[PDB]
Amino acid sequence: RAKAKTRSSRAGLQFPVGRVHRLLRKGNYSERVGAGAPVYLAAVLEYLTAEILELAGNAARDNKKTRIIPRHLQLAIRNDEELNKLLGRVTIAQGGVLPNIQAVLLPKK
Amino acid sequence: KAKTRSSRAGLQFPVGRVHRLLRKGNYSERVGAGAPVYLAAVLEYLTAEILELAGNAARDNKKTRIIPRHLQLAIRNDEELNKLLGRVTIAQGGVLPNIQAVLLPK
Amino acid sequence: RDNIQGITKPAIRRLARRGGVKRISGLIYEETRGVLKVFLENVIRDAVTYTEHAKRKTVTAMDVVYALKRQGRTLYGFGG
Amino acid sequence: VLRDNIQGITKPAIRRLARRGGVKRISGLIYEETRGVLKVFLENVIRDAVTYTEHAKRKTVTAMDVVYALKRQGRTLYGFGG
Amino acid sequence: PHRYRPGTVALREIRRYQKSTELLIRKLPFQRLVREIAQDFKTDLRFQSSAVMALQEACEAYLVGLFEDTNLCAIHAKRVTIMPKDIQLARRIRGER
Amino acid sequence: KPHRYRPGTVALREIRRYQKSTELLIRKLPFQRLVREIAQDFKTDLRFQSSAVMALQEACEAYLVGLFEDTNLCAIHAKRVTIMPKDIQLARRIRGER
Amino acid sequence: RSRKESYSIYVYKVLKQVHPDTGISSKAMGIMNSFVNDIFERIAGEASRLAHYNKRSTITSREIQTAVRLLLPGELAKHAVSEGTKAVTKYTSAK
Amino acid sequence: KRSRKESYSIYVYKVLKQVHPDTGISSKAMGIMNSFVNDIFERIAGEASRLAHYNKRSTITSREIQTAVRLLLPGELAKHAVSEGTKAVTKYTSA
DNA sequence: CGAGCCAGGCCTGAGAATCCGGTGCCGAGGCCGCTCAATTGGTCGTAGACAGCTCTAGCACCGCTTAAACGCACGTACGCGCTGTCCCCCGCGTTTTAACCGCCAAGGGGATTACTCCCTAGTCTCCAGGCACGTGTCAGATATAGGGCATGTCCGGGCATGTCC
DNA sequence: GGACATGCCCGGACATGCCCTATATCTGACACGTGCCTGGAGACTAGGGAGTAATCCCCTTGGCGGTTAAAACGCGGGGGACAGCGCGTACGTGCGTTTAAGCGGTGCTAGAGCTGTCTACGACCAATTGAGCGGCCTCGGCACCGGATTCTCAGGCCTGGCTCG
Repeated sequence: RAKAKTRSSRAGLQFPVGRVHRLLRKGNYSERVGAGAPVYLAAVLEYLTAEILELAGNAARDNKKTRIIPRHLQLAIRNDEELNKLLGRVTIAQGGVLPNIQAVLLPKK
Repeated sequence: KAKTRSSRAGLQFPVGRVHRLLRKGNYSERVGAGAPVYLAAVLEYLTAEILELAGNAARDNKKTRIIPRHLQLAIRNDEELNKLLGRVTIAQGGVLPNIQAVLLPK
Repeated sequence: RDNIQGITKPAIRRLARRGGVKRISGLIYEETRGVLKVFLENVIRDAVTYTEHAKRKTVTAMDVVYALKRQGRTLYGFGG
Repeated sequence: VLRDNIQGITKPAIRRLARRGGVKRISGLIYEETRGVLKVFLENVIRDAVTYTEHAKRKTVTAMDVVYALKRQGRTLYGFGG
Repeated sequence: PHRYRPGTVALREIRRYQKSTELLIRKLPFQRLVREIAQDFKTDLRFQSSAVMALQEACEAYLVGLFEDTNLCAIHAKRVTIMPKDIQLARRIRGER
Repeated sequence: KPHRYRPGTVALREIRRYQKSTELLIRKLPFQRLVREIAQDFKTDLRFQSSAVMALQEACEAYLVGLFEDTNLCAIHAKRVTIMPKDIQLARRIRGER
Repeated sequence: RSRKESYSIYVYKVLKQVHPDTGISSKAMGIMNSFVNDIFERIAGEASRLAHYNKRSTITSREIQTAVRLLLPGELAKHAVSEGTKAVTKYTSAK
Repeated sequence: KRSRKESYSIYVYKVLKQVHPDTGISSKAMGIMNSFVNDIFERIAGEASRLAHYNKRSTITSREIQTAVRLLLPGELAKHAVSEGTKAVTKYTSA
């Protein structure tokens, strides 16, 4: 019997091809499912996770902070135009809001 | 002789057709016998209400045939139908003749 | 009853402050109370409907998450 | 290649659209923004429509493609198919 | 000769065009615009008649609604003339801008 | 004479303070009593999970913050600073909630 | 000879039941077909999700009823539920 | 010992260690990541199912998945995702 | 010219960001045990890729007619700016009060496991009604004509303040 | 002070087009007849998912308290909300023109739509085990509290030049 090696490893991915496949199969989406669909899904989810984690890490280091916290996730999403667009209708718990003051509210000399 | 479930139930929409469309939409692996009957009855109720209001609006316009304009009047004048169809655009419907009070002459 | 006064004036001021407003009219408070109450009515209606369909007697966090999701604002952090 | 047909979206047409919306007075400077806005709308719809057209191995945009595109942008349209 | 007061004819046109249902945007310039935009996304597209009519109905409904909201914001500001800033406010508050 | 800041300075200071942090601003227990009272008008003797009330509270504060952001923007459009009920009503009418 | 799917004959029967004096144009009929199909899709989809969330694999009348209660406004929901219940009871007795 | 509750915690951690070897993750943040991944999953799978249905397709393939990804993701994100998916699928098929 | 009082400038008295530091704490990361589902393997239904034919209308062209756009002239109504007012909310201080954490009892139902049962997928067979096709036919678009009234305009009655005896 | 006559303003009497009402024609779009065949209806079988009973423990509900940060209230005030007025400038409205919008007819072929085959692709089931999830430890990153520090800012003292007697 051949040594068992995982599909994620075969694809160079970290997300589970088998698990994503089972959830896709059992999500009542279709009776027949292709082999490449879970590969694509795992690749897109890993890519998006990698980009969000990059921005959140950047924000954390800018704050001299070593662990990603929800505040850093909220800052990372809102500070990128495309992530903010994708997640326009998403509220992050414990995320707060962007520091931003309208020009008219600032004091004048 | 063959007699249909709608006939036994006294309804107008076809139980068989609603059943086929629910079954073949890839919605669930088993389907109960009462669900398409219930659905047909609700659809009948809503159709009767919309045609009632549209007929009323047509008669108010001295029209014997309902047109899309009358359908738009019926949907937009009824608070609950307007709520149900808040994000619905009816073609050739126009808008309600509504003029803001501040824009009227003095 | 009298619990509507538990959304206290400094609380509405603080919520409004996070919204970025600098000055708050005295008539704002009642308006905020009304808006919040209507919002709650709709959310709680949906939540209790879900709880009753499941033959439960206690509103769960997941019920609330579904109510919020169907209301058009998805909330992350309590499951799902 | 059609070029500079943007001038075909006329000022009085926009005025009539505003009249149907209940607008009594329209600034002369409104029109270019409206034209830009109109263009933006088209840019979204056509992208979805042509995508559907391209997915189905078709090269001619159909009414059903457009209705589905409009529906999936939340602006569902009645009268051209369900 | 005779001259109508400013405002009466505007209101008359509002009533006229809100009472009836014919399309108000010209078919041919709209079709030409559609073809120009389509050219930059995919080559040599063909369009159904009912497809262009669908785009035109959708566009006219969208613009009518936007102009309604613009008028409401202008009157809210004790104004009658619509301004570009009115359009921008309406679109920002609607959440598309 | 005792020190006194001119009107606005403390407003900006509190704006910065509450926009920098994320801890919840509405009191938990009064909201909980309110939610149970309102809920009882729909179904009697209903129960609530703790995490359910916390979810409802997070949602409420996010909704109010967004509504107040839009109200402030509409007020500024009218060359005003102080928000008034008609501003709330305009914001909600244009959002499509009315 | 391409068979399609429409409710034309049934809409016409209901119309004749409520108003046996009024006709209907092609555009209006298209709007009615779009409307009925849209309502169908909304209600069936909500019922399907409801059933999935509670670990139910069969579409029965209780989930349909709850979905109707969620989607229809007050008086509309009450009248629809009443008509549905009476109709289902008459069918079940008639078998 | 409770029932089997599936989650993606270990895979998110593996990707994080790939992209940021010295960075951790909190429970709240992991919950936010799970909500995000599940949401994107639901969106893509649903859009792909609808696409396949519209074209009278009864089998789920990779073309609808790719088109759905292109519809939902912005420009450069779609291009990068498509590149990764094609390379990964062709490499997998080689095995 | 001498004394006076203040305007103004510069060198010491100040509430929040600069960290700076320390200590506790609690929960995520790792490890281990259990466990259940993805694999691998094989077989068989099946459906959609590709060919092939048909046939529909999209595109282009031509022609014509006529309503609309555009440019200009002109009057004008209010957006913006400015000024004045006032009122009522921000900020601080004082008194209150319940929020929140702490702690402990108690009960009830969500979920689990097991047993049963009945309801619909599946298949078979037969039949009936819904949809192209066709055809009759009638209500609104188009057109013309007639009554009546809104409107920018005019006129008569009532009010008001100036003037003469 | 009483009488007189009119200036002026506002509420009733008016010639053009817009709204409203009446009616003939048709015509193509709406309503009705037909065949049939594919989906709907009647019937038998199975099995697995749904209905129902017993447990529990954990997850919620209920209760006392304290005390302190938050809530309720008093009050000065000043700056922003709101009313009023000028203007001029860009926009409402009218008119000639051309410019193209809109309708009728035909091309025909690219491209949408219907059907034939079958072989790759995926559904479906047995055994397995290794990845994936529940439970426990801990220590380090995070949370709470005390500490010095500077800074953009305010205030008091000294200097200097203007003015009056």
